[PDB]
Amino acid sequence: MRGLSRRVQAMKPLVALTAGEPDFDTPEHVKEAARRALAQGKTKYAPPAGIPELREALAEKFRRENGLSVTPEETIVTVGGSQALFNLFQAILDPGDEVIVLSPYWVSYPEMVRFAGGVVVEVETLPEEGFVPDPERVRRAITPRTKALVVNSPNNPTGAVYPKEVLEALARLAVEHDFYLVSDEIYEHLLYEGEHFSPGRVAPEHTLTVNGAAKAFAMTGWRIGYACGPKEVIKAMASVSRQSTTSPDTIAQWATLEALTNQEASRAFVEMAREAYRRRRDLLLEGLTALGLKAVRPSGAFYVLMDTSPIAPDEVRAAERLLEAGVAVVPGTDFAAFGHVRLSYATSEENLRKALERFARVL
Amino acid sequence: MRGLSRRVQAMKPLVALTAGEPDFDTPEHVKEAARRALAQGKTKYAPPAGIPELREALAEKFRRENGLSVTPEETIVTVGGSQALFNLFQAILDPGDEVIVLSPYWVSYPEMVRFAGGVVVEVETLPEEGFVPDPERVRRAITPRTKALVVNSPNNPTGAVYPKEVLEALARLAVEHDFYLVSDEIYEHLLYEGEHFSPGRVAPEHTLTVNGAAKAFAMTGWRIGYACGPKEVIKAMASVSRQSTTSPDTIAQWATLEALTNQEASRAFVEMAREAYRRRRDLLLEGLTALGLKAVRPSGAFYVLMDTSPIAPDEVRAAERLLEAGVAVVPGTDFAAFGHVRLSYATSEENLRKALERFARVL
Ligand SMILES: *Cc1c(COP(=O)(O)O)cnc(C)c1O
Ligand SMILES: *Cc1c(COP(=O)(O)O)cnc(C)c1O
Repeated sequence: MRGLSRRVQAMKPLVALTAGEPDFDTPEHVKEAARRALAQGKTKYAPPAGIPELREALAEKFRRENGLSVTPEETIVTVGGSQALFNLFQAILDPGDEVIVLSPYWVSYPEMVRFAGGVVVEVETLPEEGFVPDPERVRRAITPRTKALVVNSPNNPTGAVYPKEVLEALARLAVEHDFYLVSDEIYEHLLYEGEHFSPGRVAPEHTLTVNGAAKAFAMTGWRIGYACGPKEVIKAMASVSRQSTTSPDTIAQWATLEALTNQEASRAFVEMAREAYRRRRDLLLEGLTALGLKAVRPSGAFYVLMDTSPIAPDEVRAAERLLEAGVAVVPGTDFAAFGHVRLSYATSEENLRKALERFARVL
Repeated sequence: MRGLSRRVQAMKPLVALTAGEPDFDTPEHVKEAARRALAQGKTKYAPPAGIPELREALAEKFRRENGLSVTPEETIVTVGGSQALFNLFQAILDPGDEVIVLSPYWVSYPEMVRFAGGVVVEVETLPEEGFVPDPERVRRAITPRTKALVVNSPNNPTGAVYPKEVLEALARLAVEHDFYLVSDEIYEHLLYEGEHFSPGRVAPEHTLTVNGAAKAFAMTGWRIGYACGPKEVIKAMASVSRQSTTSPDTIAQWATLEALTNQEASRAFVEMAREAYRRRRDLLLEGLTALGLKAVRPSGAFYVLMDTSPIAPDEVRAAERLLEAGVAVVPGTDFAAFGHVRLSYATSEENLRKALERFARVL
């Protein structure tokens, strides 16, 4: 023994509506590609930035679906979208550098930022404003130390989808003040209304687009993510991978290739899931409204932030009360969504009905 | 844009005998377990420290095969042995802390150490001493800033196997001076003569044992590693995983479980590979001797460090000459094995014969 490092010591330590992954299993066409890979002996080390075939397909995906002008060399395959974010912050942050985070935010953002020595500068997003950021508020938080701004749309945990105008405004601030715009787009296919716009169309040399197969193809356990952006940053990210994970699982990389190239089979899965989620969202929202429980209507992902005022004075107490009632929910504390609890509708309509029933018994 | 971080900027940028992975494909019993996992829908997120079933099997493995007294909670599954090492250094090193590394060393050790802010203190290992460390030399490099000492046996790239007495001496220094002993044991099953001793038997609260399925079961592309040691360090390591990779591939975790529980099928693979490697080693060594090329006889792994004095004045030039001759070798520069080139015998005997033929044409 000797002692743990400071960075590690500074880290923050029934019907369930807490899921952060699809209830659907990964589509058969992807499972098949994995089986073929095993049979073909695709079990050796892959390059740090990923199997070239995948990087090629990734360039086509970002260009075709997102309108991004990228080359295969400006693409990288990682161990989940989480490692894409982690490697990114390790590659661009020096201790002291600031990163603007829009609250409510995904729990992991501030963790990853601080682990690299960065300073988290939180900019609040309001319920009454539909949880869409106000570029003016963001403009006020910019300082000479600002290294990056994190944008996540469709958003976790709000479910909000930022309109193109806002995304363009934020991209302009990055160019204007010379910093990186980190765009987390993993929920792009879980969109019920509106359109998914990619900021990188506007500021390609400032934007690092993070995505992955996780939520879109029900591949959370496969651990395959991807990102694109300025070649020098992508290269730096591959360097961090070389010294940590070496490269993602080779079998999972070949399976993901199938998910991207077999557009027909994947499209069918995406449409099926989206329609299923939409039904669940509507069902949930109607029930909450009927009970007089406030919640901003989500347009993407499979989350809903519910105001817990009528349940208890704070999210923690509210989460406990609902637990007593037989409903597991995620308190919004760690998301900086105080007075709110996060509901996930990636479960059966039956479970959603049972939860609503319980909610009523609590009121 | 804005700029890359200092830590990333400070990173160091035909018959082939350069392989760092087995030429054998992963055994069918492991492939089967993976297929069953897919069929059973084991595709969701796993806990950060790994699937509990695997951690249980890991405790049995370290205890049964290595004589280590560990509990499942003092076990962790990572994305390759490389991430085990990476997370470890991120969890115990503060900028300035020193880490003793025995040269020749595996290229990645100093990279990972510096990335965490540590200082690499290199202690030389001599050819004439069979590349086995001298505890006295190691004792001289210890300072009040020493945080850890890295030991790798069987060794990459030397192939040396350290005798129990030496391992015990090094473990004693760690207790005596109060620092961590990092023992990289991934090549334990690729042993031709002698016995594999685990330092952790002597100093359990000072030793972090790193291992993995990579070289032993020809699973380099599956990316599954594991380690055991002091509960607080293991816990810290799981925390780094939570904020980076989340958890290793779920399918690969279930496949690895089979490799550890089906001792019969795995033992058979290990014995087959070991016998194949032994033959190749002997063949290679005889040929080198016949040509008058010096090389310390390896007892483990599948590497051989060859003295390039008769080929050229330095490894780089020697590597180039051999390349012209149609033989790809790894120059020992990055291993701190100057005047030497690293040969890998994880190929067919035919390719080894062809390489020897070429070597002759060069002399
Ligand atoms: C799922 C998710 C990610 C990345 O997930 P991986 O499972 O690691 O691919 C990143 N951000 C948010 C908001 C997510 O929901
Ligand atoms: C293979 C190896 C490792 C770890 O490899 P993984 O493929 O990441 O499990 C660590 N040290 C040495 C010397 C190795 O040869």
